[PDB]
Amino acid sequence: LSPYLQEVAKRRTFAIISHPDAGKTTITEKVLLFGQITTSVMQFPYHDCLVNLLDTPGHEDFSEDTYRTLTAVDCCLMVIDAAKGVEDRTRKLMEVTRLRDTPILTFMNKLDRDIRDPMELLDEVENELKIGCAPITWPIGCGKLFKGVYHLYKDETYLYQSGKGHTIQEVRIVKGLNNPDLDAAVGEDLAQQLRDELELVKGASNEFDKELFLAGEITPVFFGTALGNFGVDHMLDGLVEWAPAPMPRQTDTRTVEASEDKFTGFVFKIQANMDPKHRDRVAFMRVVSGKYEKGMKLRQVRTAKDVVISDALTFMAVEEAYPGDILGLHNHGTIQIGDTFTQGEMMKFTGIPNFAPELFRRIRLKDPKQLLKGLVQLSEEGAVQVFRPISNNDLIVGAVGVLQFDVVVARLKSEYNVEAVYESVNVATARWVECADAKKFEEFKRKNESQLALDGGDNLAYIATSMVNLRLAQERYPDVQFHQTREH
Ligand SMILES: Nc1nc2c(ncn2[C@@H]2O[C@H](COP(=O)(O)OP(=O)(O)O)[C@@H](O)[C@H]2O)c(=O)[nH]1
Repeated sequence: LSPYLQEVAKRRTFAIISHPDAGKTTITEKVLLFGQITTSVMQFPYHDCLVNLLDTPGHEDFSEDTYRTLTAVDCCLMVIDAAKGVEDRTRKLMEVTRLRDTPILTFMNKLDRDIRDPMELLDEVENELKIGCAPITWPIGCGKLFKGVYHLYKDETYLYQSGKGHTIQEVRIVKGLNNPDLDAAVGEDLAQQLRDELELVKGASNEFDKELFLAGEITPVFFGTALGNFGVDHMLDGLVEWAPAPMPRQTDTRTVEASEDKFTGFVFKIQANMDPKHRDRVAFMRVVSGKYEKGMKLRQVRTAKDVVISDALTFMAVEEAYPGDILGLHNHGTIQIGDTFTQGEMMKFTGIPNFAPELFRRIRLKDPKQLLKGLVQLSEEGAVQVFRPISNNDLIVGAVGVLQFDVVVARLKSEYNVEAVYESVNVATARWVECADAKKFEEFKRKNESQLALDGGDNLAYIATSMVNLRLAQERYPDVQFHQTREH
């Protein structure tokens, strides 16, 4: 209990992972009224804690930076549409999460409307996402018949009042599971069905365990409706109680704890499109340790220069930050994704990655050609990834979300003189390739040369025609490693 450590102990940093249309926007909004650009990251008080919520843009905004945002959090909330179950992007974002086995909290949403069998929703999570479920609450009816939820550990029933949503409902609680007031509130039909279903839950599901939760191996499961603002506070109570305070982060040199003074942090995201009053392209940095104050002098390790940061975007609940918080650095071409910042100590954080792009095309000028110089530089920042096959001169751009393609053409025109045009190519993914046996490694290069390419950072990567072709290369050259991810 020493003022600075007090501020570290009470912070909780998380982001939502969800499929588009599942309810991130609705539940984020409701989360904020329980706490009483800025949308990027929002800090609010809840109970005795200070909670940092990072946006994970999933619509037209979707990009590789959405994935990288998850590297900068210590906890995620998986929001599932309880009518649709586990969807594609749900699976993709959990995938990203397994890089650090980040703890997950689950919120089954849209209980206003009819849903899939809740026991099946649990099943779906376990068999598809490889994580145990632990129901904390359990729904009592659904649709027009949604009456509320039951807490398995507090032995009580929260009662749902329809048509609230834009306020915080009155909390109404019946205490016994076997209290006849539960039957009077909900009907004996749904009260008996609760009791029978809890029996199946005990027989086929898992008790909550804080240890496994922190190891990324179970998740508490909450049921509610974000539109009607019910059960969101139930999930925030788990968040506060169970999610970690600012966790450590690994470096090339050592493990950095948040309990250290000395400011320390890394950049995980750079805003696409420069608007504000200039080209700020705000670089978002996660504070790993120490306190940022306004006039402070930091070390940009990449360039080995001292930078005074007088203006720094802050997302308060004035102009300070503690570990767990996010900072927006003003950037005019000097910051890059993965840039570490300290107060002199020269080391590099080692979590911030480059994911296998999910979308590809060939870039090309309608002539002639410093287009290469421009893609390599955009690649050094966050903008995109480029691939230069060994056997030819083509340039292949690799994005995660379509938006990135448009951004490259614009920035190529403005910051470099080039006018660039896209062309379809046959590429389904890439994998960075690696082999400690020089003899087997060169035999692999020789026999697969037509599918091999170089990064904008000179890392060798197999460019796969289809996933079937990737599985073939993998199984025929088992001594070679195919990585879906690499350090940026
Ligand atoms: N009935 C019902 N509809 C919801 C609920 N939450 C969100 N919606 C609706 O589902 C749609 C998607 O919501 P949205 O928050 O934009 O999902 P997002 O894409 O993850 O941000 C919208 O038309 C919402 O009105 C829910 O609690 N119950």
